Amino acid sequence: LHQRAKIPWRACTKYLSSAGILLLSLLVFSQLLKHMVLVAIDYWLAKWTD
Amino acid sequence: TLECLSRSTLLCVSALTVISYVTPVFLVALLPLAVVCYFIQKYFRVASRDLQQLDDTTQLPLVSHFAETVEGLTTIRAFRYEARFQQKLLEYTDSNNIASLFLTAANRWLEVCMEYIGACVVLIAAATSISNSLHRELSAGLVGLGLT
Amino acid sequence: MPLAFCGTENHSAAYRVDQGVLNNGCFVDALNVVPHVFLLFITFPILFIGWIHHSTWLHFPGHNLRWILTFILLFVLVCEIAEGILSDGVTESRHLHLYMPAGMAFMAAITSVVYYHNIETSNFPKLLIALLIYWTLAFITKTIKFVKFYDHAIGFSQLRFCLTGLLVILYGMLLLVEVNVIRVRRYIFFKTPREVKPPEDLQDLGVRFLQPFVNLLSKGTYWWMNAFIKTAHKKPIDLRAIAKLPIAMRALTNYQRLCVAFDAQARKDTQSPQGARAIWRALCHAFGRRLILSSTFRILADLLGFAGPLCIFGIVDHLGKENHVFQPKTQFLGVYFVSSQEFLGNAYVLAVLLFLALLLQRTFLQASYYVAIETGINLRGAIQTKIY
Amino acid sequence: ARFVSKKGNCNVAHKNIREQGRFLQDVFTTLVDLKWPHTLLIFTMSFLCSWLLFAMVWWLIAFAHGDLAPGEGTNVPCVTSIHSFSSAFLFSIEVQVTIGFGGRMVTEECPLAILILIVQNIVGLMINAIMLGCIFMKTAQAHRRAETLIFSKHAVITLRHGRLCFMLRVGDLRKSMIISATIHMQVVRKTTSPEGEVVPLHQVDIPMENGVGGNSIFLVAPLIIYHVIDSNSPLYDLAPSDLHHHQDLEIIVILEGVVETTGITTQARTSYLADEILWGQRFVPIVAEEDGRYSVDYSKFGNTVKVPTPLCTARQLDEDRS
Amino acid sequence: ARFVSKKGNCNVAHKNIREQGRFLQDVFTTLVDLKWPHTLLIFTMSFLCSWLLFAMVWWLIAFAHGDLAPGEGTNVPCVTSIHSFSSAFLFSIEVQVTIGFGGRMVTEECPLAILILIVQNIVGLMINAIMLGCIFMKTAQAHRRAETLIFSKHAVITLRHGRLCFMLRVGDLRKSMIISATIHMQVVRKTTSPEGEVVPLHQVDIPMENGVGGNSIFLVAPLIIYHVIDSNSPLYDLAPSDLHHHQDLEIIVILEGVVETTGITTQARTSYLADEILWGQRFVPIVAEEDGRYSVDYSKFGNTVKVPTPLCTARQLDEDR
Amino acid sequence: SIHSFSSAFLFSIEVQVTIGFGGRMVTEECPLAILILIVQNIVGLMINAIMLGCIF
Amino acid sequence: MKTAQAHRRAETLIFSKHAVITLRHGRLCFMLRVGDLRKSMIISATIHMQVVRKT
Ligand SMILES: Nc1ncnc2c1ncn2[C@@H]1O[C@H](COP(=O)(O)OP(=O)(O)OP(=O)(O)O)[C@@H](O)[C@H]1O
Ligand SMILES: Nc1ncnc2c1ncn2[C@@H]1O[C@H](COP(=O)(O)OP(=O)(O)OP(=O)(O)O)[C@@H](O)[C@H]1O
Ligand SMILES: Nc1ncnc2c1ncn2[C@@H]1O[C@H](COP(=O)(O)OP(=O)(O)OP(=O)(O)O)[C@@H](O)[C@H]1O
Repeated sequence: LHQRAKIPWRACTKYLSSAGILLLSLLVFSQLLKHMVLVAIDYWLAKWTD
Repeated sequence: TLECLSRSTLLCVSALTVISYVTPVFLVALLPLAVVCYFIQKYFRVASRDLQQLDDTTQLPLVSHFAETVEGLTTIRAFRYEARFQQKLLEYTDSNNIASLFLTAANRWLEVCMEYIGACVVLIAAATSISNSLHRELSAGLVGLGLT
Repeated sequence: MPLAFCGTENHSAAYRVDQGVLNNGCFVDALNVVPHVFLLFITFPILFIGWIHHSTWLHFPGHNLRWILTFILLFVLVCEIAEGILSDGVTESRHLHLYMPAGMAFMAAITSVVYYHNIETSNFPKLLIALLIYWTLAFITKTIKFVKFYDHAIGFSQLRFCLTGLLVILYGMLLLVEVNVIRVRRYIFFKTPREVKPPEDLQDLGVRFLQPFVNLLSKGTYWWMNAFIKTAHKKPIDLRAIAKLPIAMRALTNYQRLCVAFDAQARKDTQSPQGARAIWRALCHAFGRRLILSSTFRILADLLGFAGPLCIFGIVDHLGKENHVFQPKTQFLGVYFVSSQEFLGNAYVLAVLLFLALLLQRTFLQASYYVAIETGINLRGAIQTKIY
Repeated sequence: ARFVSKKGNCNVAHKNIREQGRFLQDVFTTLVDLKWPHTLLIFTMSFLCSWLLFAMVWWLIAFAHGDLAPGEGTNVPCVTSIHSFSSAFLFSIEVQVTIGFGGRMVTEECPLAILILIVQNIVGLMINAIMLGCIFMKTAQAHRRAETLIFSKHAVITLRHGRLCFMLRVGDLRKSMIISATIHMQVVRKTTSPEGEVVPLHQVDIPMENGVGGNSIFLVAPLIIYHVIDSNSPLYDLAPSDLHHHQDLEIIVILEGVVETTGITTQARTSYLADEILWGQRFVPIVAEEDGRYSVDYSKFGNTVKVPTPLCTARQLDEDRS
Repeated sequence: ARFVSKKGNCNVAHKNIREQGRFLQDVFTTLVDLKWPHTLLIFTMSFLCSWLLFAMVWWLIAFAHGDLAPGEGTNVPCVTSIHSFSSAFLFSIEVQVTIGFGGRMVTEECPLAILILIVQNIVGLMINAIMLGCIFMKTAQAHRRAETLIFSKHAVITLRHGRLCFMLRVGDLRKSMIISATIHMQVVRKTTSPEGEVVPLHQVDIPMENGVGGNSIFLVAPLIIYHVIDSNSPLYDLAPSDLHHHQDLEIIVILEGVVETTGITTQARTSYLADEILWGQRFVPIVAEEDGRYSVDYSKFGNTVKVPTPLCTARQLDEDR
Repeated sequence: SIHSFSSAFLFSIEVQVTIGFGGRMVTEECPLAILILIVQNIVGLMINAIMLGCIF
Repeated sequence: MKTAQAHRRAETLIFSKHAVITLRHGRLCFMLRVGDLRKSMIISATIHMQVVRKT
């Protein structure tokens, strides 16, 4: 049980702390923004093809 | 790995969101699958890391043995212990290969199980989508988006 | 109004016996129900009763010709159920005889493979008589139906004739399988049953990668990995849990196979310095019997994966037609028969075919992966031994 | 690994066994020795399937004779008042269970109808006979599947009357005592003979130090199975040094006997390891003489307490007498 | 000639026996021990014969009363709705099996029908009782599963603890245990007495050389049963020359003991002739320790390894010590 | 021919004991009636087995 | 239950009508004869002999 611990908080905090405040939130918003457009272009295609 | 994980998980949630939007009934049908999927995911992870770690450990002796057999070839043959060292290699090679073979079997078991789960989603999405378009007059393009 | 097997046409006058009972289309359909109902009732208590492991691992002869026949027999039965439901769309009557005979035939086929699998593990071949007295029982009546469809001149235009003509061959093919088991094992009305023992590879308790020694469906599903994966979640994996690999995959056995290939490749070709061409020929000759199997599965997998896009095209094309008017347009003998050109035009039928094709495609693709990996891992063991 | 478990569940891998043929009698025996809820499911399924299978063929005969056809008074059906499959199911239920309402009944000149009626009755009689036999033997045998015999988790080696004795406690959890209880104790060891013989699990029988030298034991209140380790006893060289877990020194105590109520002989084996044997300890007294009867404190049944005792070897103990 | 077959058939001939009772009560035991196909055939025949026999007599009664004659009359028939022998057969089926449809029913017309209805019911009730009684007895036979014990095809004379001893092997193929096991070893010989008596087949008990000096054993794994050939045994005058097929010697080993699951005593007799007694051989160890559980190799159950043993007489061998 | 609880009591007597007079009988078009008939027949048979087993 | 007792109804163990006393191996010995009629074996047969007299 102790071995099978992903340690997510520790590893995520290390990457988050090293990355800082600006370049961490930017990546989250940028990646999410890119994918919401991908859903949108398919959805817009459906409406146009309709 | 971080970039691939984010894209893979975002593509996944995007797919379920579209299918639920295309057919709200799928939301109900998402409850069983998202339950069993977790089990498949949870068990595989515990079976993967151990296997992956075991694989890496089993690579250390084999390759090291090779180095010894060239750094001490004269002594190895002088002792007339070539047969024992050949048997030592075969045990080492078998241990590494079965570690790798089981990892592939674990990878394939997850892939087939997730493939069946995704195939069930296709049937559920198709059935609900055709029912919606024949009776409730769902958009034809929306049916295509759900299936794709 | 009440659920009627034959129907409620002309004041339920479809139950007439005159002009021969066998000439009645409802009765030949009913005769088909009987062998399936017989097997369900006969073997259901038997499966409920039985409800190291090496002693119960022997595979009956034709262990692969039975599963692939069952799967294709399951597929045509799914098509029969789908076709029957299409056939009763026109009339108001339920016409339960169109699909219920075929529907529970698929159910009975599932029980037959379950019952056979239990006999395959638990080496009690003497029970493999119910299936025999069922298969011919499932063949005879089906032949009657086929001949009757030929008696009324149904022809290959009707989809039911094609499915029935195909389904009788499938029943015939596995009927040969059942008597083949009898011929090899010689347990029924025979004198000396031939002794068959489980393979010596699994006799040792030191084999845990039981991929060669497992049913074909679990070979393509990796069902044996469930016990190991569940065990992994509690006891961390050690080399004790992963007992050594079977003799078919051992490094020594692989080297013997690699060595014998080199002797063949260097004997006829006297001018063979064991260069790139000789080594490549040795690798091809040693592991070609498995690489081709991986390619055959992979090529079939690629072809099936394309049926998905075709299925989407068919589904959305039928849905785009706002008319939504469906009819089989013909009634051969008081029962409407649908044609193949309209069977693959229905959206629900196409969706079911898409789901079935997806199941087959993913299994074949993953099966090809493992075959290539096993050959690749086996070559690594052999190549390392030769280098050492 | 141990060849006998603490709970008496011996487990020895009988690997590579010659394939003795399987017979249908084994399946029939498995039906008899099934559990109670499973037996109900098997027989309910058997009864329901039998009625359903015969109802199907009853429907066939009526269909093939034109009985299921619309109304016509000229013909006489093979079964009167049979219209649908629901009536066919009811007719099969009436015939097999022998209710026989009579609204739907067999008629003459239909030889197939007479033949199936004979077949259904014969099948129904054999199915009912099996159910009675299975139920009859279930009550007789399944009652004797309970093991209410408790040993001690850990045995002791104490000093009684000057001689070393290996002792363990066994009690009965059922009011009815075991009749003619026979105790068998065996030391299991990979004893290689000096001549050259090697045997992996050689069993040496051990005496009982009873009042007559026999193996009879009365089980009312739990007693101590004390055996005096002497020169004849293989435990003559027992030492706390060889008492560690990884030592091949294991004791098997088996108390066979027959329970008075049912009459079926019962056996309850137990295995004691060297690590499970506590040297130089004494069992706590149990039976307190109250005013009217005797009190047994089963909570302190298998609790062993230390006592100042010699800790040498029984073989070395012979010097003290010398 | 053999005293008991290798399997345990015990091929002996009985002759000159007085007149056996051969009563009626034994024939029922013959019906009890019938095979499954034969019991089904016997019982189907019995039920069918009962139904048919009574069917004939109901038809005769209807014939005697003049009821099946065509033409409706005011005379109420003995049994109603009887117009053929097929109807008479169905009525007999209904009464005996107690289906009782009611389409054909007994009437108060003639007392002969009432008397014969009693006979059919009592015979039907007693036949069911016999059928159920036979079912109970036969069901136990299925649970019996008697002969499943294994003995080596050949026995040995080896050196255990330095002393020569006759030895054989016993194995229990059954998963279930055999409680209260007992080994009985006997020597079947033709010995003469110093007073002129010549016993044809003398059986001498042979001790099992157990630790407690008893016949009790415990079979969970294949075990070696050995008797130390000493001055207190008839084998003390053995010799290597006593190995011919027609030599006057035989060893019988009997494994009594009640099976734990069945709770009934089972016997397993085996014989070892002189040619089946192999000097200078030892039984290979079988049980091999494994991480999971102890492993037993049943292929080598009868396999032996040759060992040099004194090719002398026990009388001379023991004295020379 | 069901008209009161007395008639219903008589019908249950007829079925569980397996007399089946036939004045009161099970008809079709009432699947609930058929299902309880199966349940009552199974219950009656299992009770008889218990009674016969207990007598033994 | 009568079916169970049908098998056990009859017993057919035969004893000699009269006994003998003749020396065997020098030692004086009383002797009787026993036998079984049925082919089926009698398992775990036990012989107990008693001298009954007024003492
Ligand atoms: N009062 C009791 N009732 C029933 N069984 C008992 C009792 N006391 C002991 N036993 C049984 O005796 C064995 C061990 O005896 P002991 O008195 O040493 O118990 P223990 O140390 O509590 O054992 P455990 O760890 O099995 O619970 C076990 O099989 C246990 O079930
Ligand atoms: N062949 C046999 N069949 C049946 N019983 C026998 C047989 N031989 C002996 N017996 C039984 O053993 C007893 C003693 O046998 P024996 O040879 O003395 O006969 P007997 O003197 O003719 O006997 P009796 O006059 O008592 O009938 C007989 O009385 C009988 O009970
Ligand atoms: N592995 C085994 N499993 C079961 N029974 C065995 C086994 N080995 C031997 N026996 C039994 O022991 C006897 C013969 O022992 P042996 O080891 O000599 O075998 P064998 O030479 O193969 O015999 P056979 O040809 O008679 O079968 C037979 O009664 C046989 O059934």
